[PDB]
Amino acid sequence: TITSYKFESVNFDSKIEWTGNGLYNISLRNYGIKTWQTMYTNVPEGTYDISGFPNNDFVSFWVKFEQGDYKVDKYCTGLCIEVKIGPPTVTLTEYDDHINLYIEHPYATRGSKKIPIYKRNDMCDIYLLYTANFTFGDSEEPVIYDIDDYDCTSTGCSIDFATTEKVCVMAQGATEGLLDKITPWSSEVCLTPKKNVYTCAIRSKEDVPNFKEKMTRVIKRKFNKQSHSYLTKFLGSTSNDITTFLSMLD
Amino acid sequence: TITSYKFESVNFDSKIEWTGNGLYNISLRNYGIKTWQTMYTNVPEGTYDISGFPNNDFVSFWVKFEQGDYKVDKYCTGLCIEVKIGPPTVTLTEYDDHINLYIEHPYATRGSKKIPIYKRNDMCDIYLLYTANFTFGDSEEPVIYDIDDYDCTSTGCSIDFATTEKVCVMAQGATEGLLDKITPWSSEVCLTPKKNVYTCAIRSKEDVPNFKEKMTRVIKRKFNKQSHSYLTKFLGSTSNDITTFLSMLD
Amino acid sequence: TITSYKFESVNFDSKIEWTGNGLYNISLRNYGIKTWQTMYTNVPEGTYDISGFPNNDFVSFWVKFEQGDYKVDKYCTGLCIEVKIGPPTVTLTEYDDHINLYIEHPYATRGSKKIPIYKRNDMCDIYLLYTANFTFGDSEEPVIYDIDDYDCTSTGCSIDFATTEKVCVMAQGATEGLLDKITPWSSEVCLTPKKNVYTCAIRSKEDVPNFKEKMTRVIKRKFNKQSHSYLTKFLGSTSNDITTFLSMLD
Amino acid sequence: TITSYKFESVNFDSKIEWTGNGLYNISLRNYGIKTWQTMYTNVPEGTYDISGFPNNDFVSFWVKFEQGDYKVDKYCTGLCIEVKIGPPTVTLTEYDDHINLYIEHPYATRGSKKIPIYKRNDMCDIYLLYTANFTFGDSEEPVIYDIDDYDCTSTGCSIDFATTEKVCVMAQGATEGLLDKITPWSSEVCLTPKKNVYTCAIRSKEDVPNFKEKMTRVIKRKFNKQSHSYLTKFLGSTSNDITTFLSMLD
Amino acid sequence: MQDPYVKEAENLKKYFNAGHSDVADNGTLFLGILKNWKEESDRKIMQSQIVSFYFKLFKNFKDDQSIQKSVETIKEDMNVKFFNSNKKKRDDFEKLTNYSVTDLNVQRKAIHELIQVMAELSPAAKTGKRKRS
Amino acid sequence: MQDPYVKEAENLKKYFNAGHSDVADNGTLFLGILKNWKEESDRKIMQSQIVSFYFKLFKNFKDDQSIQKSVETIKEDMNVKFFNSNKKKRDDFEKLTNYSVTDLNVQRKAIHELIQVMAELSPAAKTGKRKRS
Amino acid sequence: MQDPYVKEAENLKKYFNAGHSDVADNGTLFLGILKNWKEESDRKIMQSQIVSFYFKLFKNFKDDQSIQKSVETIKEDMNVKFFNSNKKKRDDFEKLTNYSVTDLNVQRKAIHELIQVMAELSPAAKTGKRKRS
Amino acid sequence: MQDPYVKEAENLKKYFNAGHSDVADNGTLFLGILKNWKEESDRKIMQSQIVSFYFKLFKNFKDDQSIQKSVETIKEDMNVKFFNSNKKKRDDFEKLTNYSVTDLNVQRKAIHELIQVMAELSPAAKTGKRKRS
Ligand SMILES: *[C@@H]1O[C@H](CO)[C@@H](O[C@@H]2O[C@H](CO)[C@@H](O[C@@H]3O[C@H](CO)[C@@H](O)[C@H](O)[C@@H]3O)[C@H](O)[C@H]2NC(C)=O)[C@H](O)[C@H]1NC(C)=O
Ligand SMILES: *[C@@H]1O[C@H](CO)[C@@H](O[C@@H]2O[C@H](CO)[C@@H](O[C@@H]3O[C@H](CO)[C@@H](O)[C@H](O)[C@@H]3O)[C@H](O)[C@H]2NC(C)=O)[C@H](O)[C@H]1NC(C)=O
Ligand SMILES: *[C@@H]1O[C@H](CO)[C@@H](O[C@@H]2O[C@H](CO)[C@@H](O[C@@H]3O[C@H](CO)[C@@H](O)[C@H](O)[C@@H]3O)[C@H](O)[C@H]2NC(C)=O)[C@H](O)[C@H]1NC(C)=O
Ligand SMILES: *[C@@H]1O[C@H](CO)[C@@H](O[C@@H]2O[C@H](CO)[C@@H](O[C@@H]3O[C@H](CO)[C@@H](O)[C@H](O)[C@@H]3O)[C@H](O)[C@H]2NC(C)=O)[C@H](O)[C@H]1NC(C)=O
Ligand SMILES: *[C@@H]1O[C@H](CO)[C@@H](O)[C@H](O)[C@H]1NC(C)=O
Ligand SMILES: *[C@@H]1O[C@H](CO)[C@@H](O)[C@H](O)[C@H]1NC(C)=O
Ligand SMILES: *[C@@H]1O[C@H](CO)[C@@H](O)[C@H](O)[C@H]1NC(C)=O
Ligand SMILES: *[C@@H]1O[C@H](CO)[C@@H](O)[C@H](O)[C@H]1NC(C)=O
Repeated sequence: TITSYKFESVNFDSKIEWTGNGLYNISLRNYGIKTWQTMYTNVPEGTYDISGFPNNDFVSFWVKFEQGDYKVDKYCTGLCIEVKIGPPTVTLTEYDDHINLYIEHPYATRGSKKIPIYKRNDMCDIYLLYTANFTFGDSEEPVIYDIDDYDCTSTGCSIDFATTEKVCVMAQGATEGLLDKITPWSSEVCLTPKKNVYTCAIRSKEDVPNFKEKMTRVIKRKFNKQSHSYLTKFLGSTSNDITTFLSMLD
Repeated sequence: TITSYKFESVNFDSKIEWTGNGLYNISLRNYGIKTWQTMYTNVPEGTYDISGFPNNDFVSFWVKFEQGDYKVDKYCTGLCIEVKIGPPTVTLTEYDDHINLYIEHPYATRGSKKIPIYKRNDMCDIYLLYTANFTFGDSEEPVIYDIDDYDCTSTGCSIDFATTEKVCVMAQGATEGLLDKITPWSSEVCLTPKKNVYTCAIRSKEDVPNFKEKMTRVIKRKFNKQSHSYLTKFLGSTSNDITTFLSMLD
Repeated sequence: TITSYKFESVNFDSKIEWTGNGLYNISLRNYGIKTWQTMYTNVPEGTYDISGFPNNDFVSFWVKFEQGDYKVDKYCTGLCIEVKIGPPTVTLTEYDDHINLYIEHPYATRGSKKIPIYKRNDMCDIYLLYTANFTFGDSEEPVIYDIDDYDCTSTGCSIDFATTEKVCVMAQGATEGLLDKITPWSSEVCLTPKKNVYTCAIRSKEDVPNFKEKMTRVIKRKFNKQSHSYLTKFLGSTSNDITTFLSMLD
Repeated sequence: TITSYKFESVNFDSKIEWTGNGLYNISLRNYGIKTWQTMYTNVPEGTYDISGFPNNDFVSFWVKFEQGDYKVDKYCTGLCIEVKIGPPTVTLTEYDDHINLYIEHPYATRGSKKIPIYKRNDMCDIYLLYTANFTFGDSEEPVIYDIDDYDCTSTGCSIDFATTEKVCVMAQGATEGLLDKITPWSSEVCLTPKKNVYTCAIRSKEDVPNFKEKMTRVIKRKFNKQSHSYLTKFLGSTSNDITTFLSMLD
Repeated sequence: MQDPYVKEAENLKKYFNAGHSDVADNGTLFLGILKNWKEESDRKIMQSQIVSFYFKLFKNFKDDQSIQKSVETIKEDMNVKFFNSNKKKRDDFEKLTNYSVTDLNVQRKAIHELIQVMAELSPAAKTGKRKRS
Repeated sequence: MQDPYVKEAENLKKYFNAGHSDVADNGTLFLGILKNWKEESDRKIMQSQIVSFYFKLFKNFKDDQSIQKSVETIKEDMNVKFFNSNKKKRDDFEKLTNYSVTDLNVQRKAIHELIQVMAELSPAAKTGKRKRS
Repeated sequence: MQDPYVKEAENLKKYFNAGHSDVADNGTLFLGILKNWKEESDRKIMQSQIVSFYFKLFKNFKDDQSIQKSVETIKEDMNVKFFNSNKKKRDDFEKLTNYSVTDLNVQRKAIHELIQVMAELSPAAKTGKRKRS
Repeated sequence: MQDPYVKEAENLKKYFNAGHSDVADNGTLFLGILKNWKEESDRKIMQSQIVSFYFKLFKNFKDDQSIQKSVETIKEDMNVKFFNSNKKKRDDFEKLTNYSVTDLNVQRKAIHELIQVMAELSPAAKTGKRKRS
C-alpha cells in the first residue's frame, strides 16, 4: 500500500517520491493514449526519475502503482501546469568597446543533451521574459532593465552596453499568461571594465539624422566633387532604410 | 622717436604696443599692395588694436610711425606665422541615453561677430586637431582621446559617449604642419550622469553582422511568412550599404 | 393587368420594359429591407429607367405594379447575377520611345458621373481580366496578349510596348469565377509609329545582370579610381533589390 | 638598287612591297631605339609581312635595305598615323523579347590570336565610335543610330532593341580626334523577328515613376496590410537609387 | 467559381419556395454579419458557423432525391472555396460539428481538454510579448 | 491569460468527475485536431466550432449554481482570447449559432442568401487572379 | 584633335630636317618620361615643363616665316588640349615662364613669397589629417 | 610640414635683404596666380613652373656656403610636398628642365616627338567621347 506520494518537476526533470512496504511495478498513462507505459519493475520505496514519460501538455497523466492485486493510480493535472522553471545563468564579458551581458535560458537535460526552454513545441512553447537588476559602482539603487525578447534566441539573450565603472547583474524570468511561471533570481555576476570613451556609429532611430549629417560631411571631404552628389544620394536612401528597419523595434 | 615696439595677435585680434614722445600717425602696408593704410592719426604712445589691417597670409606687413619728418617702419614676418591661437571651449551635456562633449573652436571677433577659426580661406585655412583628456570617476589616470576631424564642423566638434559615472574633460588643439600652432588647455568641465544601461543599435562596422542577425530575427517574428523573404533580402542590401559607408571612416 | 414585362441591366443602368392598359404605380423591394420604394406614380406602359433602386448584390428584388386593387410582383434573382457588362474602350498613343495601349474599363453612369466597374464594393466587386488581340502590319495571325491585372487601376489598364510597324488592337474582358461575365469585343484602333531603334534600361528580371554589367563599366570609366569601389558596391545592392521587386511579378 | 617601295598597314598587319634586282637584307629601326632589328636575310623583291617590328606609336621607324655595300633607308612617319582600320563585323540575334545587335571591333591578328582594336595601350589607344544604319521593313529611309560607347567592351558593342518587322543593319566606325580614322561600312545583315508585344520593366530614367507607381500597387495587393508600409518605403529608396544610376548615363 | 453553382442555388430557391417578396422580411440571416467583418480571421470565425449551418440543413434533406444534385454541387463549391479542397480539413471540421454535448463521456473529455484548448486560443510562442509588464 | 483561469478549469474537471484515468480512452476530442492545423485561418475555422461547442455545453448547465463562477471565468477567457474582447463580434457569433435549421422561415432565408454566402467565401476582388485562364 | 595638327607637325619635322634615322639616337626626350607617369597630377607636372620647353623653342624661331603657320597651328592645339582654351590660364602660365632669375628685384620677391608658396604646395584644409599624430 | 622650414625661409629672406617695405612693390610674382587656380590639375601646371623657377634660382647660388643649409631644407620641403618624396619623379622633372632649346640635336628630337606629345596631352582612351559628333 502506497502511504505517501509526491510528484515534482523542475525544468522538465520529473521525479516521484513515495513510501510503501514491499516492491511495486510503476507505470504511467497519458490522457488520450490507451496504453500504460511501464517505468519501473519490482522496485522499493524511494525517489525515482520518470523524465520523458509524462507528455508535455496541459492534460493529465496518471502514475499507477501495482503489487500483486493491489493497485492505486495517482492523478496529476498536467506537466505544463505543474512544472517549475529554474533560474537562468548570467555571464558578463568585456570587449574593447562594450560589455556583453549574456542570459542563458534554463534548460532541460534529456540524457546528456541540454535543451533550452525557449519557445519549443515539445516543451509547452514556454519562454521567459527577463528582468535584470543592474548594480553600477557602489550604488544602493539597482537599475531595473527589462530584456526585449527581440534580443533573445533559442540559446539565450544578448545585451551589449557600455560603462566605465564596475557592474554587477542578476536576472529573473517570468512567462506571464496562462502559465504563471516565475523563476528564482540567478546568481549575481560582476565585472570591472577599462576606462575608455565608449562611442557608437548609430545609437538609435533618433540618431540616424546625426549619422546622415556626419556621413554627408565625410563624403564631401573624402571624395572629389564629381562623385559627391551621387554618393550623397545613396546615403539618403540608406539612411531612410536604416530608419525603416529600426522602426520595426518600435 | 619710437623707443619700444611690440606686435601681438591672439585669434587674429592684432595689437601693437609702443612707446615714444609726442603724437604719431600710424599706417600699415601689406606685401603686394602699393598703398599704406592709415590706421591712427596723431596718437600718443600706448596699446592700439589694429585688427583687420594686416592681411592674413604668410607674407610680411610693415607698420609705419610718422611724426613730422621722422619716420620708422616696423617689420613683421606674416600674420599667419605670428598669430597665436587661444584655447577651445568644452561643454558637457547629458541626454537620456548618452553624454555629449562639445568642443567649440577658438574664434576671431570681427566687431560683434564671432568667426570660428576652422578651415577658413580668410584665416590661413587654419584648423585644430584636438586631444581630449577624459577623467572618469576618481581615477588618477586620465584617458587620452584624439578627436577625429570627421566629427567637426565650422562651429566645433561633437562626440557622443556613454558611461554611468562622473566624467570631467579638458581639450587642447594643434595644427601640426607648416604652422606649428599649439593651444593652451581649455578649462575643465565635469558632469555626473544617471545610472542606466546604455545601449546602441549599431556600435561600429564590426557590429553590423549582429545588427543583421537581430533584424533577421525581428522580421521573422514580426511579419507573416510571405513577406519574410522579401524584407530579409532588403535587410541584406541595407546591411552591406551601412558597412560600405562605415568603411569610409577607416 | 401587366401583359408583358422584362428587366434588363447593362453596366448597372437598369431598365424595365412592360405593357398593360391604363396607369400604374411602380415600386421596388430589395431582399432584407422591409419597405417598398416607390419609383413611378400613375405611369403608362413603356420603358422606364430604374437605376439605383435595385441593390447591387446576389439576393433578389421585386418590382411591384399596382392599379387600384390590382397588384402583381415581378421577381428577379439578383442584379449582380443579371447585369451584363459592356465592352471596354481602347486607345493607342504614340510616344518618342514606345507605344501606349490604354484600356478603359466599362463604366456605370450615376447621373453625370462615370463610375469605372472595377473592384468596387458597391458594384459586386466585379473586375475584368482582359485579353487583347494585336494586329501587327498586315499579318493575318493576330497576337493574343493577356493583360496582367497588375497593370490596371480603378480607371483602366496601361501597357507600354514597342514596334516600328503599324499596330491595331481590340480587347475583351471576362470576370471568370462565380459571375461568368464576358464582354463584347471593343472597337478596333490602329496606329502607325515612327521608325526608330527602341531600347530599354531594364527589360525584365533576367536583364538585371546586363544592367549591372553595364553600370559597373560606366562607373569605372566615369569616376576616379577612389570612388569606383564604393559606387560599385551600392550598384550591387541596388541590383539585388531591383531583382527582388521584379520577382514580386513572378 | 631599290626601284619601288611601299609600306601599308591594315589593322596593324604591316607589309612592305618593293622591287629591285638581286637579294637584300631587310632591317628596321624604331625612333628612340639604337639597334636595327633584322627582319629578312637575302630575300628577293616582293611583298613581305613585317607585323610586330614597327612600334605602335606616333614617332617614325626606318626600313633599311642592304645589298653588299649598297644601302638605302625608307622613312615612315609613325604606325599610329599610317595604320588603316578595317570595318567591324555586325551580328543580329533574336531572343524571346528583343533583338540583339552585336558589333565586333576590327581586330589585329598577332599570329593566331585575335586582338580587338579597342582602347589598348599597345595599339595607340585607338577605339571607334560607331554609327549604325537601321533598315526597318521595306523603308527607303534608313534610321541613323549612334552607338553609345558605354555599350561597348574590349570585345564589341551590344545593343538590345525591339520591333516586330524585318530589320537590316550595317555599321561604320570613326575615331575622330588626332587620328582621323574612318572605317569602311560593314556588310549588311538582316533578321525577321516574331510578332509579339514587346514590353519592358524600366524603359528609361523618365519611366521610373511608372515603375514605382506599379510596384506600389503590386505591394498593396500582394502582401498583408502590416508589411505594406515597410515594403513601400524600401521601394521608394530603390526607385531613387535606380534614377541616380540612370542619371550617370545623362 | 462557376455558372453551374448559381444555377443549382437558384434551383434550390425554387424548390424551397423561397422566391416570394415576403421572404425578405426580418433583415437577413448572414448578409449583414458577413458585411461587419473584413479581417480574414474574423471572417473565418463567422463563415465556419454559417458553413456548419448549411451542412446541417442539407443533411436534414438527404432524402429529397430531386434536389440532391443541387445540394451536392453547392457542397462541392464549399469544399473548394472554404476548405480549399482539403479532404482532411473538411473531415476534421465535420468531426467537430458532430460531437454531442449531451453525451456524458464527450462532456468529460471536453471538460478535461478545456485548459489545453484555452492555451491553443492564445498560442504562447505566438503572443508577441517582448517585455515584462 | 492567468492562474485563475487554470484554477477554474480544474474546478470544473472535479465537478464533472473528469479526472479518472479511463477518461483518457478514445483518443481526444479537440487536441489532435488543433494540432493538425497551424495556419491562422484553418485554426479559426476549427476553433469557431470548438468554442460554439463549449458555449452550448455551458448553456446546458446554467442551473448548477456551484460551478457558475467557474463557467463565467472560462467564458471570459474565451471572450478575451477568441473574440478579442469585441462584444459585437461575440454577439454576431452567438446569433449565428442560435439560428434554427428546423424553422421553415429561417430555412427559406438561408436558401435565399446562399449565392451571396458563396460569393463571400471567395471574395472576388480578393482572389489574386491576374490573367485570363 | 584633327588631321591638320598632324600635317603641320610633319611639316615642321621636314623643315628641321628631323627625319633621318640617326635622330633616333640617345633614347627620347619626352616619350619615356610621359610613359612613367599616369596619375593626372604627375602628368601635369611633367607636361607643364614640356609645354614651356616647346613655347620657348618656337619663340626662338618667330622669324622663319615659312613655318609660322605650322607653329601657330601647333600652339593652338596646345591651347585647346593643355590650357583647355582658357586664355587666362595660358597668360598666367606664360607670365610664370618669363620671370627672370637673374633680376635682383624678382629674386627678392621670390624669396619673400617662398613661405606662402610652400604653404600652397600642401594646402592646409586639403591635407586629410583627421587626428593628432 | 614644420617650423624649421619657416625658420630657414626667414633666414633666406634676411640673407637676400628682402625684408624692406619697398619689396612689396609691383603686386606679386606667385601669390596672385596661385590664388586664381584651385583645381588640382591647374595648380600643378602653375606650381611646376614655380618649382622649376626656385630650383634654378637656388642653383645660381650653390656657392654661398652660409645659406646652403637653408636652401637644402627648402628643397627638401619641396621634394616632400610637390614630388611626394618620389626620387624618380624629381629626377624626371629635373631632366626636363635641363634640356637645352639651343642644342641642335635636342631641337630635332623635340620636333620629332611633337605629335606623340600632342597625343599625350589629350589621351585618346581618356577623352570621354561616347558618341560620334
Ligand atoms: C510486476 O509485473 C510483473 C510482470 O507482469 C509480474 O510478474 C508476473 O507475475 C505473474 C503473477 O505472479 C506471473 O504469473 C505466474 O506465472 C507462472 C508461470 O507460468 C504460473 O505458474 C502462475 O500461475 C502465474 O500465472 C508471471 O509469470 C510474472 N511474469 C514474470 C516473467 O515475471 C510481477 O508479479 C509484478 N510485481 C508486482 C509487485 O506485482
Ligand atoms: C599726420 O598726418 C597729417 C595729415 O597729413 C598731418 O597734417 C598735415 O600736416 C601738414 C604739415 O604740417 C600740413 O601742411 C601745412 O598746411 C598749411 C595749410 O595750407 C600750410 O600753410 C603749411 O605750409 C603746410 O603745407 C597739413 O595741412 C596737415 N593736414 C591736416 C589737414 O591736418 C600731421 O602733421 C601728421 N602728424 C604727425 C605727428 O606727423
Ligand atoms: C398610386 O398611388 C397613389 C397614392 O396612394 C393613389 O392615390 C390615392 O388613391 C386613393 C384611392 O383612390 C385615394 O384615397 C381616396 O381619398 C379621398 C380623399 O380623402 C377619399 O374621399 C376616398 O374615399 C379615398 O380614401 C388617395 O387620396 C390618393 N392619394 C393621392 C393624394 O393621390 C393612386 O390611386 C395609385 N394609382 C393607381 C394606378 O393605383
Ligand atoms: C646580309 O647579311 C649577311 C650577314 O652579315 C651577309 O653575310 C656576310 O657577308 C660578309 C661579307 O660578304 C661575310 O664576310 C666574309 O667572311 C669570309 C669568311 O671569314 C671572309 O673570308 C671574307 O673576307 C668576308 O669577311 C660574312 O661571312 C657573311 N656572313 C654570313 C655568315 O653569311 C650578307 O652578305 C648580306 N647580304 C647582302 C645581300 O648584302
Ligand atoms: C532589484 O531591484 C528591486 C527594486 O527595488 C529590488 O526590490 C530587488 O530586491 C532587486 N533584486 C534583488 C531581489 O536583489
Ligand atoms: C592628459 O594626460 C597626460 C598623460 O599623462 C598628462 O600628462 C596631462 O597632464 C593630462 N592633461 C593635463 C595637462 O591635465
Ligand atoms: C483574336 O484572335 C483569335 C485567335 O484565332 C481569333 O479567333 C479572334 O477572331 C481574334 N479576335 C477577333 C474576334 O477579332
Ligand atoms: C546611312 O544613312 C545615310 C543617311 O542618308 C545614307 O546617306 C547612307 O547611304 C546610309 N548608309 C549607307 C552608305 O548605306
